[PDB]
Amino acid sequence: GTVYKARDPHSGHFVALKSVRVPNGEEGLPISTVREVALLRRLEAFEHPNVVRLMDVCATSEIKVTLVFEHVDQDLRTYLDKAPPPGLPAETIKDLMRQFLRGLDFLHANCIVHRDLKPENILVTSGGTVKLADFGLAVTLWYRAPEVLLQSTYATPVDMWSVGCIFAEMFRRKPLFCGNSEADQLGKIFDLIGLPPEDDWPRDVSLPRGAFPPRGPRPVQSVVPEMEESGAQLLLEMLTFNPHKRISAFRALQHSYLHKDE
Amino acid sequence: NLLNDRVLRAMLKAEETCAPSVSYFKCVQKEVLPSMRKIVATWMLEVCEEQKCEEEVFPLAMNYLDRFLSLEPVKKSRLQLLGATCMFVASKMKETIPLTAEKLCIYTDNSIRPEELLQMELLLVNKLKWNLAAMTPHDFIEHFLSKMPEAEENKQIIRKHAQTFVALCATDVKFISNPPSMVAAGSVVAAVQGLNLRSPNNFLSYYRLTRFLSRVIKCDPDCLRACQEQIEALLESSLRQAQQ
Amino acid sequence: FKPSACRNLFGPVDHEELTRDLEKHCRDMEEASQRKWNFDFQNHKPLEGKYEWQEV
Repeated sequence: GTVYKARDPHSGHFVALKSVRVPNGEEGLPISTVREVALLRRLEAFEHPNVVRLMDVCATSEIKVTLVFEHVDQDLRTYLDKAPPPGLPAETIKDLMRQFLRGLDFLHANCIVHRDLKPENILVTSGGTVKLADFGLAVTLWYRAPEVLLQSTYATPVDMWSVGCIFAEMFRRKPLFCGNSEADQLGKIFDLIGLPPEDDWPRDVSLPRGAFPPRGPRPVQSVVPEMEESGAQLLLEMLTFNPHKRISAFRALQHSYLHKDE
Repeated sequence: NLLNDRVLRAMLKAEETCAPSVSYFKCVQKEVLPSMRKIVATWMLEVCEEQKCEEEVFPLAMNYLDRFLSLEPVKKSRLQLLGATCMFVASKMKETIPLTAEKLCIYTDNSIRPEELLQMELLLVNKLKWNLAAMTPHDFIEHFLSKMPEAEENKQIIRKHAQTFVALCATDVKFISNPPSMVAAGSVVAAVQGLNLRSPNNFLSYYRLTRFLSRVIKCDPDCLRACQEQIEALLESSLRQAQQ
Repeated sequence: FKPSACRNLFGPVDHEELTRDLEKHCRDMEEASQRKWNFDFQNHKPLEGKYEWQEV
């Protein structure tokens, strides 16, 4: 189970080879193994350009399942740290957001929730094309949605919150909220978006609202003033507490801020 | 959004992945004959009916069977093994507690052995390159019914009759070349005509229903009607052959 | 004992032969895949070929 990596000189095809062993001594292949791998196989029927493509799946007769994945070297963190000293230009940030959202909207549309999006999981080709990876095969809390920090239910809106955090990080180039535990990271969020009201709080949950002091929402230009007015509004619709009011990926791709102007 | 129906678009694209060949009986299979597929299909359906399997287990298993028979020639004596394995995997893909290898072998009258089923599972899955999340007619029926303005009482009956029709198609050679969208569409419109038990009383008329489904799955109305007519014809055959 | 669905469809099976075929069909793939990626997956570690394999 050592991860391997190879490039093909005749076409530049870059591969990675993940291998996972499964038990399977009674009822053959496990249910999860056969479901999770098949879900990955369904995705590549569409060959989406913003998600890493799976190549083959080799099984071995005490069962080893080896997945040959598309491999790119740079992740978003490396891309961000290599930016021009002033930072990424606006049109580049918009282009990265668009592809990011396209890929995420593809996964959500196929009932896949990333649930752990961080700049280390977002990968960028040398040609400036982002591909999402690490999903549907089975820490830092800086990017987890507040409904996850509260051990409540997840759904696909968890990924849109993560997008909000990464959206602002491309401007700040230091992360948005960096907390030490679940309770405190929740606090740093409320110091920006304000402590949510009463009935906007989830019910069956791990921390009551009384665990947090009254706090009003400070402006968003407080945090990312490198960003135009419309981009500020779009960020808030991602950094919206209630997951049912939070913007979707598809709706974000239609926001005026990401509309390519030619 | 709901007007564009981007999900319906993805489904028609995804259902081109796991499609078997129309003519593997001439081109791939030497010993297997189209009459032998109706035999094992009938057996597989009876097994899924006794074990009260989920709706899609049997049509999905038949999908796996056809795709494998499109790839490797299979001996007559091993056809039942192939079918028991397809139920095995399909059960895993759609059932909470799948069929056990022990029960499937018993259902072959103890002709096959569990270890052989398990080894046939790896041959099956690898020959299909792990492409097991095939679009089912069920997936399309559920999507169609979500656009039909009909009482939930009515939808439950349309759903049950449609599901029955889907099973009968999965035993007929003629329907191997039909994508799940087409089999689901035909099943639905055939179901809304109600087995002729009484006149239809639908809030969405049969005319609008067929033209809607025909526009949606990208076929001419006369083509979906012929599919409906094949299914109802297949129903007449099913009933005549049951009484002997 | 047996429900009506319990039924051998098409005669007896040569079990000793079937297991010989089942691995032959299966290792025809394990080698064909090993040939596609020059990476023996059973022994899991590279070969030499079109794909120049590296490590972590």
